[PDB]
Amino acid sequence: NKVYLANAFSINMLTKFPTKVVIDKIDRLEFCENIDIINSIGADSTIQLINSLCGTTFQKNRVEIKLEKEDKLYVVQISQRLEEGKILTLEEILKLYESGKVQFFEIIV
Amino acid sequence: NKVYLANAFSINMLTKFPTKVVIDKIDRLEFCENIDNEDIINSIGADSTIQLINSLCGTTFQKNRVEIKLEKEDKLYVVQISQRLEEGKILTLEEILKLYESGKVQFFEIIVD
RNA sequence: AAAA
Repeated sequence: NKVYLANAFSINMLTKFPTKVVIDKIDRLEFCENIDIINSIGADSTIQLINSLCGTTFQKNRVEIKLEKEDKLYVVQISQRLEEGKILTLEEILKLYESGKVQFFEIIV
Repeated sequence: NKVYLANAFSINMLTKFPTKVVIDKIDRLEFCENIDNEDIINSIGADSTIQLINSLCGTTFQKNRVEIKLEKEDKLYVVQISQRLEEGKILTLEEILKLYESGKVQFFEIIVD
């Protein structure tokens, strides 16, 4: 059983269909405790944010993950649709975080 | 029960937790038949994707980059790219057609809770 | 929110 970290969920993470995905929202403390795991976070500002929140030392690792049944995924998620192609800067993602728009999830396949 | 069309599935589409979704893969024909319907709520948020699906399906969608929020028993059809792209990539029509012809544009049906 |  593997555990992954990502900056979004994508259907491209799934390998077999149909599949059921169970999604729960968790708080910062639970997120940080559980990710302190295979990192796929693919944006620099997100790495900086989670390292600051959790005291971790992840580095950007923009790779494809493929989940199997009973794999688990932690997501740090932006709770707003952004402009096309948006890559958030540190200032931008911190502003979103401080406005309640960066949220944390646990996903079981 | 509402039906939506999108260019991805995102956790930001969900409103209540914990929740389940079930995701299944469908082919182009099934996708086109199910979205060529008057009830569907379009959220496709890139121009090339609109042009691609209109060409594949004979539809007349326009770009509508909005937030959808799914409730229990809602259904979602997704057209998406089957590969992780460079950061911030917005595919052109030529690019997305090439991906489509190489098997890298895939179609999904999602049932929420 | 085509893998924020």
